[PDB]
Amino acid sequence: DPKIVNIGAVLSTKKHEQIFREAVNQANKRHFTRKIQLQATSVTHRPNAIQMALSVCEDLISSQVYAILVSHPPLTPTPISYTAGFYRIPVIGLTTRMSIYSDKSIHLSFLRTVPPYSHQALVWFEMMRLFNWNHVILIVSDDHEGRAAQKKLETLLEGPKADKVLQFEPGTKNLTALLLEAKELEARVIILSASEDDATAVYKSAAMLDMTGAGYVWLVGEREISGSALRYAPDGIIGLQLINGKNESAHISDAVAVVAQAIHELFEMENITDPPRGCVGNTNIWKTGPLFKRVLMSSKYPDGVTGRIEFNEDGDRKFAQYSIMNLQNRKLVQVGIFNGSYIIQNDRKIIWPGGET
Amino acid sequence: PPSIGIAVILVGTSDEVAIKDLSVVPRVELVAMNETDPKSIITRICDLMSDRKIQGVVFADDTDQEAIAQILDFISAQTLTPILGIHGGSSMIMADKDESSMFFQFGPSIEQQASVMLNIMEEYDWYIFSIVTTYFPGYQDFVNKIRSTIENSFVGWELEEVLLLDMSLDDGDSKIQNQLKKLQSPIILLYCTKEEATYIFEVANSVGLTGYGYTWIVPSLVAGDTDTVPAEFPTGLISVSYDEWDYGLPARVRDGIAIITTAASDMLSEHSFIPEPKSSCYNTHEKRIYQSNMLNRYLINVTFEGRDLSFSEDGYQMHPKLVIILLNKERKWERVGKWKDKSLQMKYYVWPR
Ligand SMILES: *[C@@H]1O[C@H](CO)[C@@H](O[C@@H]2O[C@H](CO)[C@@H](O[C@@H]3O[C@H](CO[C@H]4O[C@H](CO)[C@@H](O)[C@H](O)[C@@H]4O)[C@@H](O)[C@H](O[C@H]4O[C@H](CO)[C@@H](O)[C@H](O)[C@@H]4O)[C@@H]3O)[C@H](O)[C@H]2NC(C)=O)[C@H](O)[C@H]1NC(C)=O
Ligand SMILES: C[C@@H]([C@H](O)c1ccc(O)cc1)N1CCC(Cc2ccccc2)CC1
Ligand SMILES: *[C@@H]1O[C@H](CO)[C@@H](O)[C@H](O)[C@H]1NC(C)=O
Ligand SMILES: *[C@@H]1O[C@H](CO)[C@@H](O)[C@H](O)[C@H]1NC(C)=O
Ligand SMILES: *[C@@H]1O[C@H](CO)[C@@H](O)[C@H](O)[C@H]1NC(C)=O
Ligand code: NA
Repeated sequence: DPKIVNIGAVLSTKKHEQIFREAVNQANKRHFTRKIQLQATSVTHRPNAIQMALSVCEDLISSQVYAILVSHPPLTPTPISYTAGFYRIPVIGLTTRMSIYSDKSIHLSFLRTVPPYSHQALVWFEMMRLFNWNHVILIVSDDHEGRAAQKKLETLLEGPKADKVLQFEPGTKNLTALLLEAKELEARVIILSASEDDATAVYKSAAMLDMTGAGYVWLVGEREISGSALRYAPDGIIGLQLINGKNESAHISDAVAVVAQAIHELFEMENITDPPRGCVGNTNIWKTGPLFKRVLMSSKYPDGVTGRIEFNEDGDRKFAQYSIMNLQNRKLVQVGIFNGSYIIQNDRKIIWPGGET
Repeated sequence: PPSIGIAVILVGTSDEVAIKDLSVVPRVELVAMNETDPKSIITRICDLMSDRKIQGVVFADDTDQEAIAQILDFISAQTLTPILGIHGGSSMIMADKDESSMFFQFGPSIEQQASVMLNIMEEYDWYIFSIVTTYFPGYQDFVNKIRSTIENSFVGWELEEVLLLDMSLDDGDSKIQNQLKKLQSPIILLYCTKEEATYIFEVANSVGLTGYGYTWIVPSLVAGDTDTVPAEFPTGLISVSYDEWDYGLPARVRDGIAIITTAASDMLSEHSFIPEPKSSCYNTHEKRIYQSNMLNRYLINVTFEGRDLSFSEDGYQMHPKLVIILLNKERKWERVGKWKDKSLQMKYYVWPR
């Protein structure tokens, strides 16, 4: 008889719950499970945060889960991160790209198989070296996300340089005063970090100040080429799309494989204690929680469905892959891929705002 | 006059009889609670909210569990219910409370405590020091207040080292020990939780940084309950405690009831309404375009019996009376100073061994 080790999950639907149950079954099939054997425990998202936090306790911590997988529903991973964090039970974010989850003070035992939006700076930087854009203008929203992209790009630049950084208040509709400042500058490569609705305001203002045409380059992320941001986006823009970023099925598959490997590596060590059985009356942390975090943080899974899985110093996915998207005749056209470390251009030619610079 | 339901939640042993001593009037209900885990706190407050029309919560506990503050802030923000952390882990400073929070604490800010610490140092001419923090929220606020104070001063301050220790991982690689070994300063300011400090001190002792010639200054949350002294705490440890002595629990509960009532009276007097207390935690998602933080403008500015009970926008007490405490040779916390209206008054001119 082996020792049954539970793995938790907060997933979108019953289909995804079934995918998780199958991934744990496959983990039991491929691993040596005479000593320890995994068991899938899962739920879907609750209507509100208080209800979600209570479900984590009643449905998952009651089953002594060693880790909890979390996707975005069809309402964020925060009440799960907080509840599991109380006990130092690791949480694996499957689809959240908000940089806030990279903050160790707030998200104490949190890792993710998807990178934060701020990590798109890694692609922009490689794009800058490739096309020899040594002088750029960075336009960011004055929110956490905008500042996260700015700090990440600055870290890489400190070769190519950011001539100026311009911040705007999220929700501002008239950005003509901000863009007039950028127009005065010698640099004609503009990098944007804004949400879907804030990018729309930038594009509209930019077009009116005739900055969306020949001579200019617009280098943007995923959020700024989604929903409404695309309706008013200038032709010629270069944006990014995280390959499999929204595939919950692929991320369950990869997160389960990583966790399965880490559990087995953990049980190669001594004095491994079980997590608490439920929340009621338990106010101490899981003594093995921090060791389990360290084992996960340093796990490498090279043959993942979403690529090479490794985590950084904040437990954010490393070696993520992106589609380099280009808006040609109001259509998003894939012009290349960022394979995890390198830019690969395909045979589809880039069309810059107007023609070719 | 109209009646507002106020729940007073008492965790642990307390004298309910001693505790039991405007446009609106309070209908107070003393509630006993045995457990302080997330489920227990969420469940207790949510059950009370459905049984009575609860306008606000007065929370007091006997623990050293700073997580209680965080659990309470979350409840306060999700339900849009004023909650006051008046004692215990509930009053342990919560940095960066939710935007939607109506959570307020009886205690000093990280920035005020950091200020008091430097006032102690200036008294005994302790200008050469180092800082140690974990990732516990407020660490950035602590280091920043110290730095800005020191930057804008014609005093010979010398910050030698700033260490950031990652308590979310195991110490099998002895990273903390290797980090702590870098300390050379005669004075160390430590910002972390009480459970974190027990570990840090155990390690700092192994490296020999806890003896004579090494003075550790710590905030209120590290000392916590002065009757619970972890064995690993070094003798001669200095802390900035909030006056559990003179500002006793029955006074705090009374003051907490006054803040919720005065605020309610003030909002009713100015807008001819007060927010209808939510009968559910389970409906918060659908019923939130009908809920506001509006009562906060009032809760933050309550004066009662000529005592300015006002709070900061960040949810901490504006003018607390702080006590400077020293862990003596008999392993008991001894009173060695007082912090008034921005004035420090110490017991000793010559700091003793
Ligand atoms: C993302 O894209 C990058 C760029 O292509 C890929 O990185 C390369 O991957 C290949 C394949 O593993 C590596 O190729 C191997 O290179 C060895 C020599 O490398 C040196 O020289 C190159 C060129 O200057 C440098 O880039 C590199 O830094 C080294 O200094 C060869 O000896 C290898 O040949 C041997 O092995 C192959 C199989 O791997 C056999 O077929 C051969 O017969 C032979 O025995 C081989 O060619 C290459 O080094 C990597 N380049 C870089 C820059 O790291 C990533 O793999 C790709 N990532 C993903 C996720 O797909
Ligand atoms: C992550 C830590 C805390 O921020 C911290 C502690 C020590 C550090 O070194 C760094 C950070 N918290 C997260 C919230 C937990 C309480 C909780 C539970 C359920 C719902 C809401 C809130 C209590 C633990
Ligand atoms: C999502 O991922 C799974 C791999 O686990 C794959 O079978 C499926 O086809 C992918 N779907 C899309 C839309 O790429
Ligand atoms: C709490 O513990 C005491 C122990 O004497 C008990 O009387 C009380 O009923 C317990 N609380 C609850 C909610 O049952
Ligand atoms: C606080 O309270 C008094 C009550 O008389 C009020 O008049 C005053 O304007 C308030 N202060 C601020 C700054 O809101
Ligand atoms: Na993390």
